[PDB]
Amino acid sequence: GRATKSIPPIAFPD
Repeated sequence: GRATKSIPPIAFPD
């Protein structure tokens, strides 16, 4: 459930 708004937006199922 972790997503970065910083480029690149990487997302983790967390």
